[PDB]
Amino acid sequence: MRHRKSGRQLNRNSSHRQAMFRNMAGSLVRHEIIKTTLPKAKELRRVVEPLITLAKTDSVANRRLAFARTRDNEIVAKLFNELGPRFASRAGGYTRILKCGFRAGDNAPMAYIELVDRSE
Amino acid sequence: MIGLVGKKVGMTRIFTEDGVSIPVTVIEVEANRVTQVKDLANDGYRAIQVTTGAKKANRVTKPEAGHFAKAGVEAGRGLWEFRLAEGEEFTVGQSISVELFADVKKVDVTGTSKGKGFAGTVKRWNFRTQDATHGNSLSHRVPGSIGQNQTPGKVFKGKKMAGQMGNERVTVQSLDVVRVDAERNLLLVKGAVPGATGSDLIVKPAVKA
Amino acid sequence: AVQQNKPTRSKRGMRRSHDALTAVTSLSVDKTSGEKHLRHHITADGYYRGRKVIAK
Amino acid sequence: NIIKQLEQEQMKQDVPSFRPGDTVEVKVWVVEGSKKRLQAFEGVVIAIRNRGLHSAFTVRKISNGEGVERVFQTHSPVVDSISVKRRGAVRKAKLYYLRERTGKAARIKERLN
Amino acid sequence: MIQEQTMLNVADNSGARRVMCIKVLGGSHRRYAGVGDIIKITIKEAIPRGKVKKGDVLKAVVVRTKKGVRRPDGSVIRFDGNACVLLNNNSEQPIGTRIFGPVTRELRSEKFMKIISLAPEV
RNA sequence: CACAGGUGGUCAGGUAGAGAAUACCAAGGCGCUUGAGAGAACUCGGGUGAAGGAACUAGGCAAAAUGGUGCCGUAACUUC
RNA sequence: AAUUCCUUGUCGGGUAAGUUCCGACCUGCACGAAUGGCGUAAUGAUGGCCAGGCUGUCUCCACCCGAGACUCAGUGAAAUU
RNA sequence: GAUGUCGGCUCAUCACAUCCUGGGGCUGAAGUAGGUCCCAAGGGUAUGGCUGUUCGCCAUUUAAAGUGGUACGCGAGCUGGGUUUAGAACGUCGUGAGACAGUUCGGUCCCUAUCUGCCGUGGGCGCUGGAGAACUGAGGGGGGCUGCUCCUAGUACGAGAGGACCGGAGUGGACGCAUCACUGGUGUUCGGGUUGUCAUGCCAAUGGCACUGCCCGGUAGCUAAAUGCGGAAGAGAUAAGUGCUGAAAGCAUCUAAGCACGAAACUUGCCCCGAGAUGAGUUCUCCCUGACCCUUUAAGGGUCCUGAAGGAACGUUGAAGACGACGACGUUGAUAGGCCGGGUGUGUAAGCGCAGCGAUGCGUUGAGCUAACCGGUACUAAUGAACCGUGAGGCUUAACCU
Repeated sequence: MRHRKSGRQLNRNSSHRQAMFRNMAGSLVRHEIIKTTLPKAKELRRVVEPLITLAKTDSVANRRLAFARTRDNEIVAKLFNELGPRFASRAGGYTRILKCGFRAGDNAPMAYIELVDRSE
Repeated sequence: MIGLVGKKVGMTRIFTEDGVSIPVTVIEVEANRVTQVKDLANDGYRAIQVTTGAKKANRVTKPEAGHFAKAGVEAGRGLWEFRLAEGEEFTVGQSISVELFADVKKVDVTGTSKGKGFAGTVKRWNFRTQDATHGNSLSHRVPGSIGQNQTPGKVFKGKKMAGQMGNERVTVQSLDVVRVDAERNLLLVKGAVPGATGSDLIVKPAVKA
Repeated sequence: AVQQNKPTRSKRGMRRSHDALTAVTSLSVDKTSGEKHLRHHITADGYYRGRKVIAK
Repeated sequence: NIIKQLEQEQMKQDVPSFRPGDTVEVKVWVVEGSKKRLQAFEGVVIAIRNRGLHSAFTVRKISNGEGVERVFQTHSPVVDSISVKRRGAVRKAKLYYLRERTGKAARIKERLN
Repeated sequence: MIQEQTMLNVADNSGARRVMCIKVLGGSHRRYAGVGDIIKITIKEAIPRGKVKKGDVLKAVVVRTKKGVRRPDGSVIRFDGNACVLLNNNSEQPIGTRIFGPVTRELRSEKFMKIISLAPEV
């Protein structure tokens, strides 16, 4: 009954959870701005920030391991080149969450999530 | 004589000279300070109120801050009252050490057990699970019958069914203490104590033989 | 399981005492535009902690 | 932290490092109530659970046509000496499959290093 | 562990080869038998020329446990195959003359020296 | 009923497979008109479980287990 | 006995222990020879029994994966009275 | 006008006409062990074959495997095994349809809890100024089981065999509570092996699907089969019983007076809840020390200013949790997330070169990865705020202070 346990269920099984985490993380790293629910972004952090930390070091093995996630060559290409130097001098906290109210369709807690600076 | 109040950080086995492993519980105890002393004249009974640990000044509000300042004691995590032994006397503000448990050799530990939330009948009262086959339908862990026919016409109080377990005081008696450390402020007691790691524990001398 | 007697309107309204909604009182006051918004939330135009957060 | 403080000083600093699947000899202290003597145990280690003071390893022996499995504590005073003659070559942390297949058909290899 | 209706082997040369543990002694509502215990067994198949026959009921003493034996220092003694020693009903005396297989040291604790003495191992 | 039901005929790809079975894909068509949170008791569909293996039960009910090819080999009875 | 109330008829096998089953006797209330008697290989989503493997059926339940059950947003019944 | 019947599973409760444990009397009571009777219900009171069986026979344990009530307890808790609607057959009766407290096979067990009842958790109000804490305890609830061995003691008894009372110490089964230190299980969020297929242009290497595609292990947590503890000792009043003195009744008498023992029975003593205990308890600490007007002139009303202590709300969250509620933190911070180090688990990552035609191995390498675990780190998220909560708290009496 959840004693020192982590990992939300999101009303999905492991395969769907992993797939939609992967799609969400790819969309975020592509766009640098995503609006979604609070738990979804909170669980996104634990996938994207380690991905950024892995991308901080550029190597063929590191690039292959990164490609094992997000299943996208363009996503990895954007990594190790753009977000690497930007977050090279940053130790964690690459993403931040800004609440923006609730949806009008299902009344779900909405929040924007973005990077630190976004170069904008 | 009185006991101490401490916090559990974990439990680990202890190796003896003959190789026998003694699993004991590690409880850290801070130097308690007496905050109040009660007497027959004012409260009608003798007891001493003590505190342990430290609390942040911002979280501490004015009432308990003034209560602590009256006794000259700093902020503490919580307050507890210990009954004396008809002749033992304590003064306000003196610190309580740990070496006084060098001769009791038997302690009683009370604390808040791990909360299991809303538990079922099988898990709560150790009931017997019904058969999962032979035509059984929608009744596996259900309590089943909870009373007789209309002649009583009611359900008696204290009947056993599902409820909330844990998050309550649990007392374990006749626990052997192995080693006590004064310079490090640790107590080693044989056996298992109720509660989780980091929970506040109250240790008292054994009342039984 | 079904009712044996009809409950009165007194019972209905007496059950609904705890169903009353709770209303916010002190949502927030913006330090730049001075518009109401939810606590720890951005405003209508994406203002939080004085600085723009959404850039439209 | 505090648990570790009791952990370190109870460690034994003369614990050998043995790969899983090696031939390991364990000398244990057996007491008859009056005299202490050394008992030898010949076998191959099949599982190692090295976690703090609770480090343990499981060794299997085929004696009198019957397989016996015994565990030990690397920091307990019951043991006296641990020696390894032949080092096995298995790419698995656990060697639990040795129970099913017979010993004559389950000859281990040597790492050659 | 050892409980009722359990297929058991033999550690002695009495004449039996497989015995059926069907009752465990020691007290009311006895659930399991450890390494040293008194149990009631029935012969399921034995050598025709052995000291015992088929269908006989007699008392047995456990020698090896599949689950293991809990040592005072957190050590377990596992085994591959569970056996027992045939004993007389009226008197707790072994029937077989030899013991084949490992024997635990716990049998000495509860005053069972006959099996320990004529055992060519621990 | 914008219903987990039924409704005749034709077209019949690739991989592996004896196969129109089975598993993934081609073209093609969809995610099944309520969503979002947490992962209590309990219910349903499942996975695994140290020791015993039917001792539970009216009853091996349900579960669990075997499952193919080639070769060797294969009992009582019999209308052969 | 698909037939027997006396019956768990008597004996043996199977089981440590068998009102079930099988094999011998007939004391057939109330079998009986085309409203057919006996046997019969193969066959049967047929009744009963036993054996081997197998397992949470159980001893003794524990954990985990999803759908409901819990909360919020919207729509919004029922039997009974 | 209707599933409602017997048995089985789960769940139990009450009575003692007591199965054991406990206290005794008599005995045709040497002792152990037996028979009878009295008090005592605190606790416990079996596993399998046959039959559906309740009941029974058998086999093996224990102290026993108690007797009954509760719609022969309990089917809006489960089972449909007996009987049994619709089918069919056997034996009997009837010419027959059909029947048979004669036998065999098979043969739908519904309901989303309105109220009382019970288990847990909350909101309002009250406890008379408000608020934060800590406790006494009126009451209520949980448990109260014992086998074996040894010393006493082979002592008393006993011709020997046999074998004590009382007391003390250990070790067992069941029950309950607690914990994950070990042993394991689970651990579809960790790693690895492998089959088919598809995709990343291709080789390599990865990803999806096929029950987590099939397996091997395994972090934390949970859990038991794992390990720690408990069933008290003692005190007070007693049932049966044993008594002292003692008249009525010159004796005698446990009783008429008085006094002393006496059981797992009752209350304490063990643990938990507990001041809604409206009889609303006790203690400590903190805060509030303005003005004006009107009316029917009093626990009156109204206006301006003031908004204290604290509470409330939001965010991070939890070994707390259905929701509530509880606990920790909110820049004066380690509350959560990320990162570093460490630990654990899996197992020698990819790439390079070499050997081998090839599969494959080798040095790089116990390498790479590592979720929930440990110690640090403001890198990110916990905004300045605002809302509720007030302005000294009635009457009468009693003791002091002027």
